[PDB]
Amino acid sequence: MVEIDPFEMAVKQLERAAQYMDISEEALEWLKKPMRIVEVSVPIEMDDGSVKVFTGFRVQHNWARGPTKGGIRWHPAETLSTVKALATWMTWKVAVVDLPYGGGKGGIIVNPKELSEREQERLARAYIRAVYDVIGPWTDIPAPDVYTNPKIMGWMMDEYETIMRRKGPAFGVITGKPLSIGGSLGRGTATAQGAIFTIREAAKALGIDLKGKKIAVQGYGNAGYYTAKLAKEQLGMTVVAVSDSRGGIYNPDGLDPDEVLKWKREHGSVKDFPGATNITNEELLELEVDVLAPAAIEEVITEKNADNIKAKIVAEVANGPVTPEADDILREKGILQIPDFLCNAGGVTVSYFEWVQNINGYYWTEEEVREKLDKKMTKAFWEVYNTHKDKNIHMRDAAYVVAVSRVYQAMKDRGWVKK
Repeated sequence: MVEIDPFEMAVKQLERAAQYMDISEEALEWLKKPMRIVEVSVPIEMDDGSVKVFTGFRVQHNWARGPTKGGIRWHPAETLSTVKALATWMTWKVAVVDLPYGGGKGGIIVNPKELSEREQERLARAYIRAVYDVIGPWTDIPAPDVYTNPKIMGWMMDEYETIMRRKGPAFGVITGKPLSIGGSLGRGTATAQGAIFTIREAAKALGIDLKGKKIAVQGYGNAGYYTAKLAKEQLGMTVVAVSDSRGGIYNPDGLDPDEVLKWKREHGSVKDFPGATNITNEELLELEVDVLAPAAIEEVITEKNADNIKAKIVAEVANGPVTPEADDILREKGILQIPDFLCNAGGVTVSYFEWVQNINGYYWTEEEVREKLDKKMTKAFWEVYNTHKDKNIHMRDAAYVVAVSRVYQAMKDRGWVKK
C-alpha cells in the first residue's frame, strides 16, 4: 500500500464533496471519467536529418457548459494520470466564476531544454496537425502552461490557420497569444490581479485594515513576483520575505520587489541580498505576517509542519498547497483561507476575455479588461462566502459545492441525466 496516483486523488476529493450536497448517484459516476481522451503520436524531424516520435495527449473532461478550455504542458514527467487529474480539476475552476467553459488539459512527453529553436517550431506545429480533429474555436481552446511561452502559442495558431483555410475565427482557437496577432491587454498580470483581489475581499470580511500589516511569499516565480508587487502598489501590503529553490531572505522593514528581482536576474538566487537574513524555506512558513501566500509548489503543508504556522489568511495560490490532513488542524485556529481554484481564477478570466475579443473581432482597452476582472472575481467570492457562513464548512469544501451544482444543473438540462 505504498502508492500515490495523481488522478485517483482528484476523484477522492469529489467523493468527499458529494456529502455536503444532494446529488444523484447516477450523475456522480459521470464526473469520474473524462469523456474523450486522445493519445496521438507526434513526429518531428530533427536537425540531424533523423525522425523522432513523441507521445502527445489531449483530455477533454466535460463540455456541458460550452467549449472546453485548458493549457498545454511540456514536461518529461508527464503521464496520463497527470493530465486526467488536471482536466477534472479545470472544470471546478471554470465553473465557479460562471464562464461558459468546461475542463480540459493536454501535454507532450518531451524535455524542452534539449531542443533548439527550430526544433520547437517543428514540434509545436506538429502537435496541431495530430489533434486538429478534436479542437477548434468552439470545441477546445488551448492555453500556455509550464515550459510554454506566448511565443509558442503563436506558432500553433499559424498551423491552425493553414489547415482551416481561413474559413472561421482562427484567432480564437488559442489564448495567450502575443499582442499583435490577436492577443489581449492585461494578460501577463492575470494571476496576480486575480489573487490580490481575493486577498482584499477576504480581509474586508475578516475586518483587518491592511494598510500597515505585512505579507510573506514562498517562491519567486513570475506569478510569485507580481503577487508581492501588486500587493505593494495597489493593496498596501508590506512584503517582508521571499524564497526560491535555493534559499530565502527576510527583512522586517519591507523589500522593494523591483530591486529584489534585479538580484535574482543577476546572481543564481536570492542569497546574500543586502538588508535581510539568509534563511530557509521551512522557517519561512512559520513566520509572523497577516497573510501567507504559497505560490511555488504543492503539498508544502503536511502533518509534521501543520500547527506551527502563524498567519491569519492562507492565500492558496499554487495548485493545492495544503494537504487535506492539515487543513482541519488549521481550521480550528480560526484561519480564513480562500481556496486554490478561487485565488488563481484570474488566469482563466483574462484568458476568457481574449476569446471574446477574437470571436467578435473588436479588441477592448486595458482598463476595461481590468475593470471587468473585478466583477467576476468579487462576485464569485461572495457566492462562496455566504455559503460557508451558513452551512459551517471549510471554504476549501464550500467552493466545491457551488462548482458541481453549476455543472450538474447543466447536465440535467441537456438531457444527459434524467434523475
